[PDB]
Amino acid sequence: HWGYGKHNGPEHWHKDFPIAKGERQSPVDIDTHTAKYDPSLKPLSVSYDQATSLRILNNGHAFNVEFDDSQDKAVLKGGPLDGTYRLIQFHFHWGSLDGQGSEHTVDKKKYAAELHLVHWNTKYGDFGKAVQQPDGLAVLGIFLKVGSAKPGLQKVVDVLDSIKTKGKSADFTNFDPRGLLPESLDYWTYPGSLTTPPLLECVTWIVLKEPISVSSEQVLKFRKLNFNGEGEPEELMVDNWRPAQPLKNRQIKASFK
Ligand SMILES: NS(=O)(=O)c1ccc(O)c(NC(=O)NCCc2ccccn2)c1
Ligand SMILES: [Zn+2]
Repeated sequence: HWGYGKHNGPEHWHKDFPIAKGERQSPVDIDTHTAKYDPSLKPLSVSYDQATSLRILNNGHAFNVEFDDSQDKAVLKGGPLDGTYRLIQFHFHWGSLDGQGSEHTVDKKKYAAELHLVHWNTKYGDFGKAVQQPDGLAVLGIFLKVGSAKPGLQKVVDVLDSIKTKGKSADFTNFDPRGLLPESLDYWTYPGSLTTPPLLECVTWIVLKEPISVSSEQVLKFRKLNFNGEGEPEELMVDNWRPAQPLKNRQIKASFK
C-alpha cells in the first residue's frame, strides 16, 4: 500500500496511480516572481461561523478533523471559485524537522507544515461525486512556520494522544477552524490535484501567502503520531508530504501584488 517510506513513497505512487505523472499534479513550487497578479480575482469568502466539527481520525497518512457537510455550515466562496464549496475535513502535512514538511513551496522555501482545508463544490451533491470533476474541490492551503504558539491549534494538539495509531478516531466537536487562519487572505491559485492517492485532478488550489506560526511544542506533538496501527511496529508519522511536481502548462495567479 502507498505511503511515505522508502519503498512506497511518492516516487512509487505512479505504479498504482498513473495520474501521478499527469498534467495538473500538486503540490508545486510557487515562484512568486512568475505568479501573475490577476485583478479580476475576488477576495476569498470564508464563512466558518456555523462549522460543526464531528470527530478526528488517524487514517494512516495524516489526521483528519471532519465536519458535518450535509448543509452549508462552513463554506468557501469567492476568490477564483464559482459557486459554493463546503468544508468536509482539514488535515496537515509535516516534517521530521522544522526545515521541511510543507507540500507547496514558495520560491523553493519549505515550511514546517501545511494545513489543507478541504471543500467540495455543492453543485455535485457530495464529496465522492465532486472528486470526479475538474472543478470538484477547493483546498485552502495554509503554511505553518515554527515560532509563537497558535492558541486555536491547541485543542487539536491535545487530542492527538487519543488517536496515536492508524484507524483510531475521537469525538471532536465544537472545534472552530477560524482559529487556524492568518490575518490576511491574500492567496495564490492554480488548478491541481489531490496530493495523496488517488491523486485526482479535481482541485482548485488556493494557497495563502501568510503563514501561521505554531510553537515547536505544537509541531513536536504531530511527530508523535504513528503511521502504523496499534500493535504493529511503531513508525512515526513524519514527512507525510509529497514534493513539488512539474508545473507543466499552468499559470499560478496571485490575488495581490
Ligand atoms: N492533501 S489534499 O490534496 O488536500 C487531499 C484532499 C482530499 C483528499 O480526499 C485527499 N486524498 C485522500 O484523502 N485519499 C485517501 C481517501 C480518498 C480521497 C479521495 C478519493 C478516494 N479516497 C487529498
Ligand atoms: Zn493534504
